[PDB]
Amino acid sequence: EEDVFHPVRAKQGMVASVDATATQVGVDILKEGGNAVDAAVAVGYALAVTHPQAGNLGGGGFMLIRSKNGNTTAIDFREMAPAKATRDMFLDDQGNPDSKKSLTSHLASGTPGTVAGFSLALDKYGTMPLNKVVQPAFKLARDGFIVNDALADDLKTYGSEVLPNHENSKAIFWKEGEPLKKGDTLVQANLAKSLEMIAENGPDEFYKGTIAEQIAQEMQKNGGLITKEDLAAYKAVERTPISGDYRGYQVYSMPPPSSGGIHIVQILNILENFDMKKYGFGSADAMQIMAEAEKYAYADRSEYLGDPDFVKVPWQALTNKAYAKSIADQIDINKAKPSSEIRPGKLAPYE
Amino acid sequence: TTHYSVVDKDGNAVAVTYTLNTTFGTGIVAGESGILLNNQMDDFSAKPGVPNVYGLVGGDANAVGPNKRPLSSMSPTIVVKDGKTWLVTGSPGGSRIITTVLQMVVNSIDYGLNVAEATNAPRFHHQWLPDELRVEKGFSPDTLKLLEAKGQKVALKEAMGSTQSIMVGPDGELYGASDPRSVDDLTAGY
Ligand SMILES: N[C@@H](CCC(=O)O)C(=O)O
Ligand SMILES: [Ca+2]
Repeated sequence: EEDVFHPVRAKQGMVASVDATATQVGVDILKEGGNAVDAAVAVGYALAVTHPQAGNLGGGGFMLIRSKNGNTTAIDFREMAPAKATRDMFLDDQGNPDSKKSLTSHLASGTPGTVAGFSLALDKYGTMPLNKVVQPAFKLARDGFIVNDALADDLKTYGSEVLPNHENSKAIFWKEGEPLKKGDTLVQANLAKSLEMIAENGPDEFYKGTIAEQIAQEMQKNGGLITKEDLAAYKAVERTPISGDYRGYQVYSMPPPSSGGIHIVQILNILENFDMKKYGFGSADAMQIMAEAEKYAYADRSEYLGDPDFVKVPWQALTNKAYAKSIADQIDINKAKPSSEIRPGKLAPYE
Repeated sequence: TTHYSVVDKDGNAVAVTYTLNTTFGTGIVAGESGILLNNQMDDFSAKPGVPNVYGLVGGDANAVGPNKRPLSSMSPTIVVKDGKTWLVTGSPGGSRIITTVLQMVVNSIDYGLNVAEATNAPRFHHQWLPDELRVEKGFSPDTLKLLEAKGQKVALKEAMGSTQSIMVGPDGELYGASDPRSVDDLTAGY
C-alpha cells in the first residue's frame, strides 16, 4: 500500500519486452512447454518483425543465460567487421571521420550475428527446434500486424531520415508517400520468405543460402564490403561472463567485446566504499559519488576496451577491488573533478 | 537497440540485448530479403580521440580492423541474491546503457526499491567526455542546486533507456516491470 509503483506479478513464467506482441509470443512459448531460451529466441524472432527499429535479423547482440542450477554463460553474437575493412575506412580525404559513411552508407554494416547467436543458444540450451520458435514471427510477417503508436512515431521521426532513401526499404515501410501511420497494417512478405527459409534450412540459409546472396549483392552493387566469404566465416561465440560482488550480491554481465560488464562491476566496486543506502536515492551526495565514479570508468573504457580476440583486455585489473578503492579515495563528495584532470588509470600495480 | 528478459517455470533465466545500432540502422534493406542492415561499424573508433554518435572515444584497442567486433556498451545483466537468480535486466541507450543498468542494480540493492519502483525512478549519467552530468526530468531543484554547487555541470536532456526487468521473489514468485519511457511495451506472465 505504501508503494506508488507496482510490478506485474506471475507465479510460473514471465517475459518483459519493448513490444506487447513479442512478449505474448514468448509467454505462449513458455505455456507450450518451452524453456527460457526457447522463449527468448521466439521473442527475438518476433521482434525482428514487430520492432524493425531494433529487433532484427540484420544486426547483432548479446545473451546472458543462467540455468536453474546456477550455470551462467554469455553468448556473443556481435557483428564482425568485413574482411575488407580497414582502420581508416571512415576518414575523408582530409583524414577526418565522416559520420555519413559509418551511419548511413553501405560501409556502415558489420556482418550480422543474430541468426547465428540464436541458433547457438537454441541448439545447446534450448529444447525446441528452430522452426517452432520462428513460426510466430513468420505468421506476423506473412499476415501482418497493426502499426501502434511506438512504431508509427519511430517511422515518422527516425525512419524519415533513412528509409525513404532506399527503394526496397520504402516499398515496405512507406505508404502513399508517407511513413505508415498508426492503425495501418504492416505486411512484410519478403521477410516472411526469409523467415520461412531459415525455419526450414536452419541458420545456414542466412549465412550461406539465398539470404546471404541477397546481402552480398546489396553490398556489391552499392559499394558495401560484406561478401559471401564474410557471411560464411561468421561465428557466434560463447564466452565467460564478467562478474563481481556488490555487498554480498553477485552481478553477472557481458564480457568484451562489450564494455558493459567490466564497467558496471568497476563502478559498483567503487561505490561499495560508500554508504549509498545512507545517502538515499535522488540525494546530491549519492549522485555526486556515482557521477564521479562513472568518469573514471569511461576514461578507462576509451583506452583498454576492445575485441578480446584482437587485443588483450586487462579485465582483472579493471574489476580489481583494490584498484576501485584507489579511485574511491580520489572522490570528493563536495567537489567534482573536471574530466580534463582524469585520464585512464595506471593498472600496473593491479595486474 | 532493445532489451528483453525471460524467466521460466523452472527458474531458468535469459537476458537479451540486441540491435541494428541506431533506430532502423542504416535504413537499408538487403535486396529482396526484407531484412534491415545495421550501422554497427560506427561503434568502432574511426580515428583516435574523435567521438562517435554517442560521444564515445577510443584508440588502438577499438580501432577498425578486419573481422573485428566493434566495442559495445550492451549490458544484459543478472543479479544473484542468496545464491539464486534475483534480478534480470538490461536496456538500450548506447553509452548510457552502462549507467542505466548500474542504476537498476543500485536502486534494487542499496535503496531497496521493488522492480517497478527502480524502473520508474529518474536517471542521471556522466560519461567523462563530454564533461556534463546528464539528467532526466524528475530530480529535485534543491538537489540539482547542490550538485551545481559541488561543481557538476548539470544538463537536462531526453529520457534515457528502456529497461525490461524481472525480479524473482524469495518463494519463487515473479515480479516484472516495463519502462515508462517506452510505449506499447509489455511485461506479462502466467
Ligand atoms: N550500438 C550500441 C547500442 C546503441 C543503442 O543502444 O541504441 C552498442 O552496441 O553499445
Ligand atoms: Ca511502457
